[PDB]
Amino acid sequence: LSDDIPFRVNWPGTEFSLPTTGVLYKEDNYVIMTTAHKEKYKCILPLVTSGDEEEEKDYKGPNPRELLEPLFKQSSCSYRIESYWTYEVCHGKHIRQYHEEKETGQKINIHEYYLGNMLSNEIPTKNIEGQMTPYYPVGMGNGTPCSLKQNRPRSSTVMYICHPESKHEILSVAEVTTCEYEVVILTPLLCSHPKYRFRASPVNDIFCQSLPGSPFKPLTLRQLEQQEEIL
Amino acid sequence: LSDDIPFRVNWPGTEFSLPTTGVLYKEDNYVIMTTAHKEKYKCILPLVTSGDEEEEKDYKGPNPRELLEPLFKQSSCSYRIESYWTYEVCHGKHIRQYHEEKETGQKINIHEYYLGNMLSNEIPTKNIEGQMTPYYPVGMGNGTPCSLKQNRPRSSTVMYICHPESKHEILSVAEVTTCEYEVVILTPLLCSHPKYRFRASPVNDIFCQSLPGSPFKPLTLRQLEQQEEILR
Amino acid sequence: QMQEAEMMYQTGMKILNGSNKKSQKREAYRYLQKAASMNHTKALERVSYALLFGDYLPQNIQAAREMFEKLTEEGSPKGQTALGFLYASGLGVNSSQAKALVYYTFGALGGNLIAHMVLGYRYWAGIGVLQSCESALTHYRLVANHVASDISLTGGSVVQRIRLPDGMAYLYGRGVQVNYDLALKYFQKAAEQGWVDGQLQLGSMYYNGIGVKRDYKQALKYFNLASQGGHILAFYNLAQMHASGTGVMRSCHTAVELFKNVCERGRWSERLMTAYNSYKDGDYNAAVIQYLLLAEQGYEVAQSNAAFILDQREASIVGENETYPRALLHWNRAASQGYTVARIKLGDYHFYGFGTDVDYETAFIHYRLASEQQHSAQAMFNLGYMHEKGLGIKQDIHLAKRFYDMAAEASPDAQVPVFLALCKLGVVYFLQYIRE
Amino acid sequence: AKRRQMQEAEMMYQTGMKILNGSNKKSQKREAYRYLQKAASMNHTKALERVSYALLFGDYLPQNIQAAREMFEKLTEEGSPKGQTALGFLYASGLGVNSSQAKALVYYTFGALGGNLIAHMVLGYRYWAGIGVLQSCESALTHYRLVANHVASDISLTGGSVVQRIRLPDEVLYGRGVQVNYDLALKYFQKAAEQGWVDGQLQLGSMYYNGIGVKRDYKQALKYFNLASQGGHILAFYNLAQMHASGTGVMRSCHTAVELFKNVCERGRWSERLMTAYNSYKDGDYNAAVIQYLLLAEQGYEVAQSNAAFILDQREASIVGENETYPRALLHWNRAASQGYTVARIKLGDYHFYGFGTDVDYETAFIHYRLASEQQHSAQAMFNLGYMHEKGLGIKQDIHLAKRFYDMAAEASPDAQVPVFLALCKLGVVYFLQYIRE
Amino acid sequence: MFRTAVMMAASLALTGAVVAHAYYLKHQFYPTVVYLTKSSPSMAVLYIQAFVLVFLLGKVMGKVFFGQLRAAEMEHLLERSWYAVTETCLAFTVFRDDFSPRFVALFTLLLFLKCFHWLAEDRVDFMERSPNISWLFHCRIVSLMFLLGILDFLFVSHAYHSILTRGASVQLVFGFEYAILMTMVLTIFIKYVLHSVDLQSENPWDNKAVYMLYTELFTGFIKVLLYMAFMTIMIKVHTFPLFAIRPMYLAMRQFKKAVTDAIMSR
Amino acid sequence: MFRTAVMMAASLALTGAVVAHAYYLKHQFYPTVVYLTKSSPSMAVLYIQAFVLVFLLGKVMGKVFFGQLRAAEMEHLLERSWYAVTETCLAFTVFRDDFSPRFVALFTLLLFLKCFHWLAEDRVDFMERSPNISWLFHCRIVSLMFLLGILDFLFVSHAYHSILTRGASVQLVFGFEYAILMTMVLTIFIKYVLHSVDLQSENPWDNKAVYMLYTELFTGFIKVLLYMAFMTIMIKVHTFPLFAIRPMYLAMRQFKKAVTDAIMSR
Ligand SMILES: *[C@@H]1O[C@H](CO)[C@@H](O[C@@H]2O[C@H](CO)[C@@H](O[C@H]3O[C@H](CO[C@H]4O[C@H](CO[C@H]5O[C@H](CO)[C@@H](O)[C@H](O)[C@@H]5O)[C@@H](O)[C@H](O[C@H]5O[C@H](CO)[C@@H](O)[C@H](O)[C@@H]5O)[C@@H]4O)[C@@H](O[C@H]4O[C@H](CO)[C@@H](O)[C@H](O)[C@@H]4O)[C@H](O)[C@@H]3O)[C@H](O)[C@H]2NC(C)=O)[C@H](O)[C@H]1NC(C)=O
Ligand SMILES: *[C@@H]1O[C@H](CO)[C@@H](O)[C@H](O)[C@H]1NC(C)=O
Ligand SMILES: *[C@@H]1O[C@H](CO)[C@@H](O)[C@H](O)[C@H]1NC(C)=O
Ligand SMILES: *[C@@H]1O[C@H](CO)[C@@H](O)[C@H](O)[C@H]1NC(C)=O
Ligand SMILES: *[C@@H]1O[C@H](CO)[C@@H](O)[C@H](O)[C@H]1NC(C)=O
Ligand SMILES: *[C@@H]1O[C@H](CO)[C@@H](O)[C@H](O)[C@H]1NC(C)=O
Ligand SMILES: *[C@@H]1O[C@H](CO)[C@@H](O)[C@H](O)[C@H]1NC(C)=O
Repeated sequence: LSDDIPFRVNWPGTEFSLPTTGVLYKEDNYVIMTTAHKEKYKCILPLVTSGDEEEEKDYKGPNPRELLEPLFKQSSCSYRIESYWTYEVCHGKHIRQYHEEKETGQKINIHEYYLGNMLSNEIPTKNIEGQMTPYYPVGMGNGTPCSLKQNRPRSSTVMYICHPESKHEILSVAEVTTCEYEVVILTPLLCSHPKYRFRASPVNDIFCQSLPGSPFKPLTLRQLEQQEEIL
Repeated sequence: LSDDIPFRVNWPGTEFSLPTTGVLYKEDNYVIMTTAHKEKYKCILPLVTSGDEEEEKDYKGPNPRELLEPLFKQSSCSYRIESYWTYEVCHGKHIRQYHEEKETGQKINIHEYYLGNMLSNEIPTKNIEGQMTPYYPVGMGNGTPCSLKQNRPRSSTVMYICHPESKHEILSVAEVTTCEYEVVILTPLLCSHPKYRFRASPVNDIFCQSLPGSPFKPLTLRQLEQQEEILR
Repeated sequence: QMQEAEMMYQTGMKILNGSNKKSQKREAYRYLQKAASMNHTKALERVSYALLFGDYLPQNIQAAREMFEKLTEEGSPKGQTALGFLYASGLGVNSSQAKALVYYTFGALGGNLIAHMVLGYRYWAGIGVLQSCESALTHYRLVANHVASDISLTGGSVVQRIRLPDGMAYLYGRGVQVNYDLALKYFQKAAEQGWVDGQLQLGSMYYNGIGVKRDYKQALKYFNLASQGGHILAFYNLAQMHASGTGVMRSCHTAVELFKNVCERGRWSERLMTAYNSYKDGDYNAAVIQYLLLAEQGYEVAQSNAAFILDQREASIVGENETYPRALLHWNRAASQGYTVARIKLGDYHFYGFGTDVDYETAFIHYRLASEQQHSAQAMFNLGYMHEKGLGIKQDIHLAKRFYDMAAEASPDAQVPVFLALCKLGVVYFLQYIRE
Repeated sequence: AKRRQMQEAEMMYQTGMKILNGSNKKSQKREAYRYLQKAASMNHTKALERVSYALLFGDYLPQNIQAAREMFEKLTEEGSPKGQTALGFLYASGLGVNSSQAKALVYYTFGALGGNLIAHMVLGYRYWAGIGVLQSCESALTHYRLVANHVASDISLTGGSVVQRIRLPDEVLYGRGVQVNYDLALKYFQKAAEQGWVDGQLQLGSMYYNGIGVKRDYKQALKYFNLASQGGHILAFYNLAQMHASGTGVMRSCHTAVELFKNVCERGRWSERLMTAYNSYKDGDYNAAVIQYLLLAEQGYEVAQSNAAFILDQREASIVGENETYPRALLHWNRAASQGYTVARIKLGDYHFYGFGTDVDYETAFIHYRLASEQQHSAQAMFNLGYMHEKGLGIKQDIHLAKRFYDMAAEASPDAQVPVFLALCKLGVVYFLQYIRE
Repeated sequence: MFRTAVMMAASLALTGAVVAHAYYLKHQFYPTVVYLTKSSPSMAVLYIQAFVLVFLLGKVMGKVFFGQLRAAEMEHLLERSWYAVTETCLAFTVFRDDFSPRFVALFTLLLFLKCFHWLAEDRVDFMERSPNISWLFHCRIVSLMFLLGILDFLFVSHAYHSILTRGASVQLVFGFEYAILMTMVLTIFIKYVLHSVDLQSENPWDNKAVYMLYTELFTGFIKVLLYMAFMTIMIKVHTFPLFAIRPMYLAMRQFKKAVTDAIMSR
Repeated sequence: MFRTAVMMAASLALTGAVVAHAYYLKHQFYPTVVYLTKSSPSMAVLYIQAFVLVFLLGKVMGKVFFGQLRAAEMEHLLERSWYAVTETCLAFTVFRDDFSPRFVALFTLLLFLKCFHWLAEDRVDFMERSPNISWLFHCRIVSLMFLLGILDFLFVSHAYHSILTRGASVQLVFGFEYAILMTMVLTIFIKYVLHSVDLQSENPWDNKAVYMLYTELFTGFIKVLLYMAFMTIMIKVHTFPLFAIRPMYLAMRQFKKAVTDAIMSR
């Protein structure tokens, strides 16, 4: 029932005009209010729609291909630890997965596989954690042959998702078919474009007016706010 | 040797001259010290003497009664509660020892006992809690007769010992003999006179010279210094 | 004329406190209603908080809301809270979260700890507001302080969390709670071997002397009381260490859930039996309403319990076309708090199409989140079947084969279904091999 | 060859440390100590400390102060944080070295800069009781919090293994509901066990021998609950101290902050040394049962201060001179006095009374008994108070206030009735004889 | 009396040894006495010393108040003492008064007083058939019968006032024991009065002796009824005493011998 | 027998009823079978129904392989099955392998194989003195013997691979039992070959008895060696077997009845 709709109550004071842009504010939706210390408040709410995409999405920047160029040139790679295998992922060079077999004392066996090698108006959108978000797909293959596919080189696609606290790490590992896997990578630079930014619903603000004879906002959250400040 | 003499660590740096006033500094009681990060410190120690009293005790202040007259004329006096009794002392006026018995509903009996009324090159000194401190007494007598001694009227001695934070409070009450009493009062005033101030032992400072190639302040202490004040 | 109402309310309170009998409780409730007939506030709210829930008075939702109107016009600190509760989950009234927000915030304005708990929970897990750290943490501390105030004195009554469907985030610290755990389990094993009387041989048990095992489990329950009391004290203390700045560095995301655990145990969590008892003898119309308050407060157990009894369409207030969306809502809330079975229930919700449209991709992602995080063979087998028949994504065999194998060694009881499934898969493969 | 010698020393010390970590046998500990001695022969500083704190305290090696000292100068000129602490301890307690307090303070501070913990605890206590320095809040506050952080951090992981404070001269704002539930459950369990089927004198004969099966796991439950309740209370103290010091909730209050910090520090990890000393006083080895106690007394314990004073009292310890064993016991008696111990104040009075250590002084022993009677209600203190009043020791001889002091000695405790009765009869007899002689 | 002196010397040596052993550990007065009180062998040896001193004092008192025993009431006194000691031990163990150095002496004093009362009763019985008794013995027995009775009454008043000002405790039973002792003292006084009549008349008196015996029997029956009434109040409060039944049986036997004697005389 | 069909129908109805009930409680395939496995009143039904179905399948197989029972081997088969079932239950509880519904099917298959081997031995015993045997019976016997040999070889190969790959487990005893059955089938094959050789010629063969005696002696020696090796293997590892003692006694009796008879004859 639309859990992800945000709200926030503010106290603009006594005299205030309902904004027109964005959401619309009516008058019959008003609510009588009284506090424990006999303060009379008159509060109003908007219609919770937050529909359409009239955010004036103007982007004069180029395509996101140049954004990931420094990652390719840097050649600094991260790793990911799984239950058995170790998926080592690099952008621009290859994607390799291996499992270490530590023999007793002298040698260490290696079981290394090769995922692949690298020698439109509606942007595609994938569902991650139940949420719809755009992503930029890439295509590469020419990996180690698989007997299940009759000596067919593997192919995989790298997924790009933004996160402000990401360090080019791997979120999860999944496969679409035998010898056909998919790698999810969190890059913090791709979302700078408004189209590629994280799909966050804009906040819808509720103002609750304070009529004269009472202060602009109620009296207990004062001492609550100094208390939270000195703790 | 004891738990009286205090010490303080000082870091003057590299250049420092041994003071010839106060404690005495000799060149034999030095220690070369190396800390964890390989800085060298030359720490010199003061001689633990703390002797004599050549503090130039020369003050032209008023008489001892001058600092006591305003307190006696204040007419605002304190109380104290004991296990059974409650000794109320009113400086310059009288001391009342009593206990209020609360009968079941109507009577409130007060068992009053009267402690009295009012109508030298070496200052005498008294020991409290193992520390020897000079005071100012108030001789006083002619209380209520004490029946154990064929009705000799009681006596009481008012003991004055100052304390920088004070509210004219009673620290202790004593019974040196039956029906002869000794009560003490702590006030922040009378030790402006030369002798009745608490005898603080001089703080024997120790200096840790910083040899060349090392900072005048160790790094761990340097960070702990601002750590305390930001956490203050 | 108010003195008579005060006397009646005092008599009802005395009857309720001195006697826990059902008839005495009913008489006290009737006296409280008589006192509230002249609009006396305290007994009015006392009968209000049970009349709506039931198991004390008949459940009259519409009269409850009409009463709550004037209760809130008076300025009752606890009247705002339940009215916002009712308006939140669409209980007998159209649902909208903004008026519920203002009502809840003015209840917490008046000092109601239920309302501070509510504000802290809905700010923490971003429902009705934007997700944040500071506000939820502050509102949670404002209730947890009083929680320990009750725990340190009364002893902190221990309640048994029952489910009707039945950094440093690994343990939120170590040490003291671990040794509480070993102490409790040593006490349990001691009491259990104390009950043993198989080597009696005309003695020991004293020929059905029940008067020794009753005290044994009574002492066990009292030690349980003490041990979980110490557990809660320790957890609040580590929450305050992790909270402000000290011991370990500033860490909101490993402090708020510890605070929430401390508040969750608390004293409000006695309505759990008041609702489970109501459910156990019919009375399915009171279970969802007593559970909804605790599921607005944020209880994972209450969230899953209310959702389970809604999923089987026995709630009578909600329309039968609305029970499925609400149950989906509350199961998703239980999923947000990490309750495993809610994830598989949500996946089936997206799978057979309960409430929401049939969409296999969503079902697959809930099944996968249930699989690799909680290591649950149920949803994982379900997604193995997804690969097996080929819904949503491409069709093959070897994938589903290896997840069936991992289901085989994942849980000891999963020996037989995967075997049947593998037999069916092998039969299909052999028929295809025959067809090839 | 220096690198090869260092590698061999490292291998030998690592083997000894592994033996110590994996084996708790006394012979194994002694063999490991011999190995660490071999490692200290070629100046392995880690092994140097690990064998100096065992050849000075004498816990796993035969004790010898002199060798410990001669290797302590080198452990300090290299700059160890754990050789400056023990050198400061030696200089503070006059142990085999010229006594001095300034040197002790500078060594303790330079142990504090090197990151040592015991130097921080020692400096905190000596800033808190005003020994050797100016009594202060802030300095003791910092040097106590720096160990409080560490101890709370290690307790939040491992739980902080329990230690009970046994007393040689005696044996030889939250948490009410939890404790009342605990001991009420304990009494219910006890009466459950005693009801049984006559768990003691049963039918018996040749005994059933079915096995008790209840004592050991019950004792484990008690001890683990003790550890966890101590943990809960020590984090409670830490939280309350931070609340009192940072100013949040309660405005900065000095005394309570340092007080709860002290009470937090004392229950730390080093306190297993308490058992280490007492198990060496049994078996009859005082010369290592006074050093392991003198150090813990310097740290700030009151149990260690009373035990070190009680060992030094009876002239048992042989390292300290017989010419100084009483003043070096009077120091610890005074220290355990100011920290609130009855027997400490009474024995301080006795020392000033008989003229032990210092000259005879009736007046101040009088004052000490008065303090031990009024502040802490000690029966014996006020008993000897009445005795001093009776024969006019220190002040004028009076015959009535003595009777009052004896009588309320009788009222204050139920164990003083026999000596007070006998002494009161003696009082009456001498009063009657004096009256008859008049 | 060489053996008694040797035993007393050995007991004195033992208590001297224990106090020296105590004083060597704790060199001061108060810890010495408190350790002597606390430790079990020390209180036991002091209990033996107290018992020996009490036995010597009782022998001295018997020598002073009685010129020579008749060698025929020693077994009767021993049996009564054994019964009284058993009753006192049962009362102490039932009241749960615990072993303290304040109530054991009360039981010892009560046993000594009971022995003295039994000796006084035997002396009066012997004097009832004594044809040659000096005035000195008659004047000294009355003095002992009066002083002991006065002391018993004073102790009874002290205990009764303490119990009333405190409440129901074990001292009530001691009060009842002292009341029985006071009744015995009254009976001894009546016996002296009866002997006075026999002493002054050189002719037997049948009616006077019968009346005196009936009055003594009635007084004893009243005392027995009072003791039974006091005993019966211990059931509703506290618990079953499981003691003081042998004296009740003896009291009932005396009451029956009184009723039967009165019936036969009538 | 119609009663057996009625019992099978009742078992099928009971299984269908409990499965339908479990389906009614939990609506999905996975949760409706965990309830079946872990709960007692539903899990107890299934393996009884499995045993009934196994018995029906065995009867059907015997009906196809054998034209009609002679009503003489039924009691012997029942006794052998009772002994083998007791042995299997004892071995099932001795090793502490817990109750798992995956190893019971192997024990049931082993019991079916043992029953088939006993029936084959009884049929060879009858065929020894059978003067009118058609080619169909011989072909069926040969096919059954070949199938049993192939199954025993496959079982032994699996057991040997499990023993060498996993380690010491319960599969070693199963492999030993498979080897014992394989020896019993080699003996039956030798007896059938000797009987066919005698039957092909219209004259008795004196060397046939000697060859049969030598084969019986060799089989008894092999069985004794296998039993001794099994005893040593069970003594060394795991715990005390306390089983396979009656079969060891039977093997020793066969070895004696071979060796002593050969010694007496030769
Ligand atoms: C917890 O708190 C409770 C408070 O309620 C404590 O209760 C105690 O209660 C008892 C009552 O049973 C109190 O005992 C006595 O109380 C009064 C007052 O007596 C006190 O004062 C006596 C005065 O004597 C001297 O007083 C002057 C002081 O300046 C002298 O100058 C003067 O010359 C005089 O000599 C004092 O003598 C006495 O101490 C002892 O002194 C004599 C001499 O040595 C002893 O023999 C006595 O035995 C006595 O113990 C007390 O300090 C008293 O009433 C008096 O006055 C009334 C007036 O009508 C007379 O009728 C009466 O006869 C008597 O003369 C009582 O009779 C009683 O004896 C006791 O004081 C309370 N204790 C405290 C500490 O308050 C309870 O003990 C506490 N529990 C604890 C601490 O564990
Ligand atoms: C007060 O009580 C009366 C009862 O007579 C009721 O009619 C009235 O509505 C109440 N007041 C409010 C504000 O509801
Ligand atoms: C709730 O709101 C809806 C839409 O605004 C309206 O149709 C309905 O009548 C309302 N119900 C109530 C009880 O106010
Ligand atoms: C629920 O509401 C909508 C309105 O048409 C629809 O799905 C259905 O008719 C309603 N359900 C019932 C049971 O009427
Ligand atoms: C340090 O090691 C050397 C190497 O043998 C040794 O000679 C020297 O004595 C050691 N230092 C001291 C102070 O003993
Ligand atoms: C310490 O004192 C003793 C006693 O006089 C003296 O012999 C010794 O030299 C002193 N120590 C130092 C380092 O001077
Ligand atoms: C301690 O003092 C005594 C007192 O004169 C003196 O003999 C010496 O300095 C010390 N005693 C001994 C035995 O050395």
